[PDB]
Amino acid sequence: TKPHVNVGTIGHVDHGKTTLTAAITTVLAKTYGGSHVEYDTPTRHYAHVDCPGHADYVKNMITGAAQMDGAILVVAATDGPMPQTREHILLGRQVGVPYIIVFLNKCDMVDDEELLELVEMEVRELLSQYDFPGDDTPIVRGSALKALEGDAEWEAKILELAGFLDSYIPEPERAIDKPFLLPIEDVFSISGRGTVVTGRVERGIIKVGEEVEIVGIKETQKSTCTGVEMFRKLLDEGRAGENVGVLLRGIKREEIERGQVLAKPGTIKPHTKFESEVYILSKDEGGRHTPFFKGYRPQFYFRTTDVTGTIELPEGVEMVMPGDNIKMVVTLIHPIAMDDGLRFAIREGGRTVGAGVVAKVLG
Amino acid sequence: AEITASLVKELRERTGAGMMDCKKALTEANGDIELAIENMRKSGAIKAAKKAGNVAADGVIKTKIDGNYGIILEVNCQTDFVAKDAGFQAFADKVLDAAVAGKITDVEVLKAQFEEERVALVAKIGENINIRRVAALEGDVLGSYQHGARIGVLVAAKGADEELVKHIAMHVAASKPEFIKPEDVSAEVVEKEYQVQLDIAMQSGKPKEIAEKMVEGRMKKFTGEVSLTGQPFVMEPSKTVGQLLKEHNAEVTGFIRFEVGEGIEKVETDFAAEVAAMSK
Ligand SMILES: [Pb+2]
Ligand SMILES: [Pb+2]
Repeated sequence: TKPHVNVGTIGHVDHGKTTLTAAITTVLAKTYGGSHVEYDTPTRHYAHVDCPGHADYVKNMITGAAQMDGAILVVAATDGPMPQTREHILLGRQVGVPYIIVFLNKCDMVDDEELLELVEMEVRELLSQYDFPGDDTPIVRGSALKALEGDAEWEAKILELAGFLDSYIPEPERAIDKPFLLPIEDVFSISGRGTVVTGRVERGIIKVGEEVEIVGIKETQKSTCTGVEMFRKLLDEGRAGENVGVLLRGIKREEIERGQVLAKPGTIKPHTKFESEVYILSKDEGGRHTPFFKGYRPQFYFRTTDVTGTIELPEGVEMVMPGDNIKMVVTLIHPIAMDDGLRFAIREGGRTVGAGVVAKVLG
Repeated sequence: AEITASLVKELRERTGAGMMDCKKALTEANGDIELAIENMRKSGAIKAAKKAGNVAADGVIKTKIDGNYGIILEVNCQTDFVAKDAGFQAFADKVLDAAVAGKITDVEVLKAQFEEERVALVAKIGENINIRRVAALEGDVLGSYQHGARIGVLVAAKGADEELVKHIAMHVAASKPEFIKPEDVSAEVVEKEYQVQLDIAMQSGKPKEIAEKMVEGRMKKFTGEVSLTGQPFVMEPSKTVGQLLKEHNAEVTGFIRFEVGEGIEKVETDFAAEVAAMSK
């Protein structure tokens, strides 16, 4: 099945993002035949969003919009970077967009090669100021509107941009290829005193005979898979996306619980403290009616279970209103298995009142 | 003088003006940087004019206090990327400082004073920027609260320390009372609100005599909800702000709350649709 890549445009309001995106779809359809837009290269399927607002993007990443695998920074060469181009790139650093490609627009209106070079060098320097690899960044000199009008020269620069989407953004890793992890939902014992744990394989593959770690909540334990079960049917392996039972060697029912994960040994660790980006639902979205303050003590819902945590707000921040998004540092009352990028819900009394992403594990 | 890329670079590094704008200005100016800057100044008024009809619903609220005098200010732009920009911020701060120093409450006076700076700013940022409104609050004790850039509050008080005033400002930011005390709601407004609630109550089938007594109850709730002292204190909602003030032997004599883009309708965007429209 065709690799899927999430991309986004970012840049000044009239430097050409929309026009560029229309040009990408038009020229690819012309060349290869046939809210977000979609388009295909021969090797890749793309879903493409625009990033007109900082808070809006951050809130969308948190509430479920797929994270950009690569972004397209659109700068009109007629101007060069604007004062706020700094801020566009800084959003990129903030959300950790892995790659940024640049499309310099309206290059047809800059007849002077040395001035195009000045702009190009400015963009590389701004990128490197935020630890993007400015010197190695693909920069396309194009013209979106003229490509859209069918000018072959400028169409070719659209195909150059698409090739860089193909070449410069790595094929994203598929769940089935990641180290095996199963979020544990229920725990039973069969009669041959064999413990079974159930769940939907999040990623990778568990085969009979392989060692696993049980991670989160309690001291990590080690076991060996002695069987995989799918609706009473005995299987030889369980794969990402499948609902399975995993039978375990020796470990007893009382020693495992919901909220732990099964994992390939040495690949996921339990943590108690992390930095996160959080969105608190508004009243209309079904969330809290009133603000909370520094002593807010909610539950953080990771995969299959709730963990109570305390929070630290950013310097200068004393109050969080429904509808805000902010950074917070969380300290859970016991550890849970987690990596950077892990989504969680924030709950009170069992009701979801916010959403977040682990931005950096701390301890 | 020759219009080399390095001369364009020098002008651009000095001004932040767009590359081709700098090239054009220098060329007409025969390479004189100062005259080129004057050329861009005249051109910038027209660039700004072109943007002046763009909706600018983002930006900042700012507040500053000078003893018994405080200013609250809204300066708008189109996107929050610009709201965060250092140059935009320095502009908004500069306007704020001038309104405090001159005690300026007429937003048109502030506009005239800063129109040339605003235009040069718009000419380099490429968004409509607008000094939208300004107000002063005077008082014995003044405090403020900023809920990031989007909500600012001033509070005037009597007998309150720093912490109390700030917590009251925080409360106002969250709960947006429009009066200080429930008795401040005018007789005219209470009588109209009464007729509203009685009509509603009657058409739901409540007998008149019942509906009247229920609406009396609703009027107390109504004046309580729109007034600072009648509202539950956000930090301890089991007591009203009036009760909190009484406990500290303090009073509130004024407040102002501004929120970025209040009263400007939110334009919805449809990127996918706009991309499909372009393809034609
Ligand atoms: Pb009236
Ligand atoms: Pb009537």
